[PDB]
Amino acid sequence: TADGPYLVIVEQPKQRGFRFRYGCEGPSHGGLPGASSEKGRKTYPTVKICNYEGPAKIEVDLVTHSDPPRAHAHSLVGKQCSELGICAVSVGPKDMTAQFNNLGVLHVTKKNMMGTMIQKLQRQRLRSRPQGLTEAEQRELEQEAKELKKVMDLSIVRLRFSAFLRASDGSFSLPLKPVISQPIHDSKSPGASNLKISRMDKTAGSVRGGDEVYLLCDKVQKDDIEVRFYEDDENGWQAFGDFSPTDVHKQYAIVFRTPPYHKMKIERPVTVFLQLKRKRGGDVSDSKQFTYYPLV
Amino acid sequence: TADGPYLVIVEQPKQRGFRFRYGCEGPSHGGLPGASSEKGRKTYPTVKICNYEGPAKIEVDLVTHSDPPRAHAHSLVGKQCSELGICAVSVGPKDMTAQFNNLGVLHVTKKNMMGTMIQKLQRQRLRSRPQGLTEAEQRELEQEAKELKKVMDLSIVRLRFSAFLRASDGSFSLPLKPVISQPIHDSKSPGASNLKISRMDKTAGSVRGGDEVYLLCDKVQKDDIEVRFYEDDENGWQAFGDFSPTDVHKQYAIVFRTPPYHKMKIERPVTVFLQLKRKRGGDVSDSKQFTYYPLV
DNA sequence: CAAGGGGACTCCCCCTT
DNA sequence: AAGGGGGAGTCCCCTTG
Repeated sequence: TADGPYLVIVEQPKQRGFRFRYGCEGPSHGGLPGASSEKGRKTYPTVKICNYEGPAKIEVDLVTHSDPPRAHAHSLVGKQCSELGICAVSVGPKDMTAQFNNLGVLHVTKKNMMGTMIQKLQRQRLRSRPQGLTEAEQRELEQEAKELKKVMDLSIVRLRFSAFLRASDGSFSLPLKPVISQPIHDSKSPGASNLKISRMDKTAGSVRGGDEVYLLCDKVQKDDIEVRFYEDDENGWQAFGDFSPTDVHKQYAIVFRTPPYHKMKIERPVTVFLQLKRKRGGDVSDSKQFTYYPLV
Repeated sequence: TADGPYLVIVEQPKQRGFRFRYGCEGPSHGGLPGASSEKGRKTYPTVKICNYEGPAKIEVDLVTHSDPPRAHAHSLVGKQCSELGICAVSVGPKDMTAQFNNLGVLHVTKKNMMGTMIQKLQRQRLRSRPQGLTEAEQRELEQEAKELKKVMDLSIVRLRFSAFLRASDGSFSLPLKPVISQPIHDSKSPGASNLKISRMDKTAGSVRGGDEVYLLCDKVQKDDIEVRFYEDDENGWQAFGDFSPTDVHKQYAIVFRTPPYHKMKIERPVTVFLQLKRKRGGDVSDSKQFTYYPLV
């Protein structure tokens, strides 16, 4: 069961909106916010130790998106942080919640990746033999690095919180179970981010369809994009906008013809939803309302 | 025109649509077309020697956009061309026209600009002293390069045709006047492309204006773009679209409200033009028609 | 391949406060 | 400067023939 002391993520990071920064760009470009942040009501990743009150140390580090949680080529930078990418905070005996309001992600160069990665692999399995390392092991350490650089997603990271309860000594030597956050996408990384409908020229139509709408959106590859018109309650009607890739303008607009509603001769207007859908994927835009009107 | 023999550009290069290629990208990415090219009917830069029939040699090279024509950091690459960027063709005594259907522009790196530059300058003022060069002159040769690299536009080039009449010897040793073409813009270079109206949602209105139009365009700068609605008669009637920069969507759409026509209570619809205008500049889109209708 | 095109990786900036 | 953002280089790739 839960019974023993455990860490819990009180407020997860934003899965979508964060830009990873390269070494060149700067260290002061803004902190990884919470999933609940708004331009004014800002929130930061928070975690809490439950089933214990007292002095404690929580540390965060970047791990892979892969279930087997291996350390990431990327490093966390900030006021609280080590050079190895490890951020450490102290919870007072009163307040067992730790906020991380200044977390940045240093984006490793593909020319950098292996050296930066063996450095980490060293630091990590050098306490396993603290005097030195064998060439045999250093050959095989480079072997992990290589096989990891071939599969490693540099667009997606996960925060890993490792909580440590300070003992009687003064030593923060007791471990808790490590808690991994949900994935974090690089917003300035290849597409597949948050589909957005900025505005559309019409929000209404006849039940017949064929009415041409100009839809302004965030970047949508002609390849992977549709215009899904659906009702959710009513056993899920679904139909699509009538557009050729030529009709998707510089990946920021769609000129499409509305589809007909499933049931003609409706006595009165029927409100439906439309949304962007990646057919290749399954992601969706924030859906807007559309009204279908009756005939003559 | 000069009585003596002279070159004339029969068909100029396309001022607008050509991409300059970097060394990495490839050598086979398409030839600099004529100002008259279409996707069916393709045309290439052509020049002719007039006021002479016989064997002759025409060579093309890239010169600065600056009126005093200096050799450009960029080089011409192709089937006909030298490593120094100089393309050479031979006109037989019958046909005194030279077509250049395979001209590419190698785009120099900013890290390689000075070296590539001193190389064409050595080549150029090494025939002025063909045994060697003085360090003093090589100090001052580097001085030309430096002062040129400060002011050189790497987005704009001009073709320079140098025609040479073969003499009795067999030597193509007689010069004609060199003819410089109109400027050639890098299409994949910063801003300053052709304002284009892709499509608009409405082409019509009431004389009253205030009708909202969604216009899809090529990239425009939010601050320094406008929507000029004008009548061709030098009466000048001109007015503008109504929109905030917020209304210019990801620089590829404009949502604006039509202006009122100058003269209300017309009894017949009046056709006007609208166009994009850079107010900062004076560059215009290809203008589309708009119809103003009467009231109630 | 030729003849086009489009879209990442690293970096370099600018507006706002 | 802290806390956002878009732009620009050079490159590394895709359409159709």
